[PDB]
Amino acid sequence: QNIDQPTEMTATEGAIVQINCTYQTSGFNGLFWYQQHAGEAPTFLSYNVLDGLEEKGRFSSFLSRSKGYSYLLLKELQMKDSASYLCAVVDSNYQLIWGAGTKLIIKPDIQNPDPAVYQLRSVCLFTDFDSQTNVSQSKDSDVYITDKCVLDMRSMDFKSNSAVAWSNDFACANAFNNSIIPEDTFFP
Amino acid sequence: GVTQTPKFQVLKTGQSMTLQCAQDMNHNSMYWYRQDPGMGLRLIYYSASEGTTDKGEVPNGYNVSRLNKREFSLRLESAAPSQTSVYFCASSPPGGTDTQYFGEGSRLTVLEDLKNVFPPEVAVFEPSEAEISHTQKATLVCLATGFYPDHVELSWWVNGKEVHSGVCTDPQPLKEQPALNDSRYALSSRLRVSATFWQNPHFRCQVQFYGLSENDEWTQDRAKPVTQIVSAE
Amino acid sequence: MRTHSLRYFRLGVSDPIHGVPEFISVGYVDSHPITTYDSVTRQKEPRAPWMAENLAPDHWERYTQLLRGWQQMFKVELKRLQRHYNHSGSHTYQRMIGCELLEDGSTTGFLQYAYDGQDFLIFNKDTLSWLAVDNVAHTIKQAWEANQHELLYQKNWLEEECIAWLKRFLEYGKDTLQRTEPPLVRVNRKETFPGVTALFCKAHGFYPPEIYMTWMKNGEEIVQEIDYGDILPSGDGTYQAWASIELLYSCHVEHSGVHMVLQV
Amino acid sequence: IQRTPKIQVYSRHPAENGKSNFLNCYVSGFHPSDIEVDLLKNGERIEKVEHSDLSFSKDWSFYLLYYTEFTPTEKDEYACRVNHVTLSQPKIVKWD
Ligand SMILES: *[C@@H](C)/C=N/c1c(NC[C@H](O)[C@H](O)[C@H](O)CO)[nH]c(=O)[nH]c1=O
Repeated sequence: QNIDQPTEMTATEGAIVQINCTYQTSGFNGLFWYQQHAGEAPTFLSYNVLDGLEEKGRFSSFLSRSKGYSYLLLKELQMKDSASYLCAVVDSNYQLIWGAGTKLIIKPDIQNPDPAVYQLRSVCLFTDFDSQTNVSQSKDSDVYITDKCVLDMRSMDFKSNSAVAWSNDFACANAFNNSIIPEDTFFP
Repeated sequence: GVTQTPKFQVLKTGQSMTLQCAQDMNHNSMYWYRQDPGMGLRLIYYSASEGTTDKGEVPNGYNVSRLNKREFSLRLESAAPSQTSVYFCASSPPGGTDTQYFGEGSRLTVLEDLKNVFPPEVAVFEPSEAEISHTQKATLVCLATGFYPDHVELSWWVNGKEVHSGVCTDPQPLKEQPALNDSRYALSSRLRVSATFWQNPHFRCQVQFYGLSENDEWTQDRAKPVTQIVSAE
Repeated sequence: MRTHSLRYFRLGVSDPIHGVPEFISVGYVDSHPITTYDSVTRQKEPRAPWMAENLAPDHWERYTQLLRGWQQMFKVELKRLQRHYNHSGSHTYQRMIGCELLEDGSTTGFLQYAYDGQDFLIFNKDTLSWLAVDNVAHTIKQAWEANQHELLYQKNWLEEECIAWLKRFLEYGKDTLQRTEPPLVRVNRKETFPGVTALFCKAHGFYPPEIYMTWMKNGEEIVQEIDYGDILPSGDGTYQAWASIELLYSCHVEHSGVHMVLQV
Repeated sequence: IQRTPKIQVYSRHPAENGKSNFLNCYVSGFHPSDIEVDLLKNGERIEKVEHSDLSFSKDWSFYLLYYTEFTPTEKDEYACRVNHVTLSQPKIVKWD
């Protein structure tokens, strides 16, 4: 019948996140959790059929048959945990009814923020701002603005945020005027 | 595990198409699902065992063949725009609660005509001199623009080897004409490295576009928008 | 309520003689067959009208596909036992799954396998283990116990899912299953061999099949031997039975909360 | 280990001559499943005979019910003829 999950969840890197799943079904023959990375196949995470919490590394899945509820708990959150988490329930007719999924977004812990807008050679780069700032879409039809994306320089243990803006009467000093950019933003 | 083909396909409204799926795990039960934004995987057709098939939740516009113990193919007879989706093949033993093992997926796009199919234009933008001096780091930006449909795979290659550290490509592309239905796409990615790494005399941004094939008929004066690799260095 | 039970059986025969299905699977609610599937029909069909009238085509369609897959596994599992035993020719494999919903509200569940009509493996839901009767059973046991997910799934099916189905089917066929048809009991007396009087207590026309009958001397259980008759289907959904002794005697009959005494 | 069938021939209602009844033959406790049941009136097989589908026991053996409408007479001699693997020749069990 019905499987219900949050559409999207956001937690900070290193923290704990609980993805909830409630079902209204005709019978119960177990509950699955699958991980699905953007543009990849879903891969199994857990299967629960009896009441309890089963641990498997940093991921632990819990079930309450009476409460018709389950959770997937993610500990010591990593950037790599950013994926869609699919809840699925086997009913009385052994049909797998899948939930729409929960997109998990991981805000990186930005140690020393350094907001700035650099011009790269026709393209503008808003970078090094802390995970708390949001990048708004373009106003004009000729200016194209992308949303924030987290990069990891593994070697240097350095995570950063970035948004790109490009167009063909356009400048970097005006490029992100629709977005609430930090007052300390560096404009060279 | 589970092998499905093709990863991407462009079809004109009315064209026939067969997705293939094979598994060498000795699985009896096989499944064909369709993943669409905002909803959980929807079963099209399933095969409980060799010698049997049955309609799933959304079987209209499709047929299936369980050729043997390993093969289960999905047939789109007259492709419709409503069939633009991502198809997953799955397999499991026949208990009824046995874990399902999934194929890589199959991006299928059904268009009224192929006159808007366009490969990307790929441009690399060298790091800002102000970034290098202020952060002691260098960000290279890449741009795949004007492509249609959304069948691309953007990757960086540093000194012949592909990289993943300091790489970040947009999860969803950008509609270059948001008010248009046939809107073409734009996509960015960044590659960040130490200033000293950028200062040593390479860096290539590679985009794999998945378009038409030899079997696809081409009338237009412009170049056949085939499956190809567009690059910038 | 009274004690009702839900169970399904599977039968697999290797090298079957012409006109014998390779696979058969039949479901019961107490003494009543509710469902049927075999390798010839390849369809799960009802065996009771209250099953047909209350279960939508969707059920029959889904369970046919599951049974088609379950059929094939049965054939494989039997080929694997025969290989382990170094057996050739025709051999049987059986399964019995089910649950009991007692009068007091408590429940039982069971899952057992046989090979050549003899106990092979017996599931213990309380410890999640398989009791193996020999080394071939032991090899299978080690493999089945290696999938803990499956054992928990069966414990849940037997404890939770099975009982729900039984309660569902019990409402579907209440007019049949929960009915009481009292027995018609008679006592017959006859001088058999010279000096031997034989008293018979014959009961018939009763539903449910469970009936208690005994002979008592002066209201105290016979010190002697009683011969017992099998509870038998009359053919009309009612049962018949008997109890007899040699020669103050009385026949006692307990059936569905009513106690009968027939003095001689 | 093959178990030979237990054959029980009886009437639905206490029998009385000249009164319509039903002659039953309960074949049970046999293993394997392959069985052949026929009801006979003076040695000849009764063509109009209804029966239950093969049934299953907790002990792994099988059972069947074969029946037919009949009016018992002093002259008429009824029987149940069963054949199983355990039987060297079909077993004819006469009704009492
Ligand atoms: C119609 C409901 C028929 N069911 C059926 C079953 N069902 C019991 C249970 O779901 C199953 O045996 C296992 O747990 C599956 O791995 N069992 C059976 O053997 N025969 C049937 O027709």
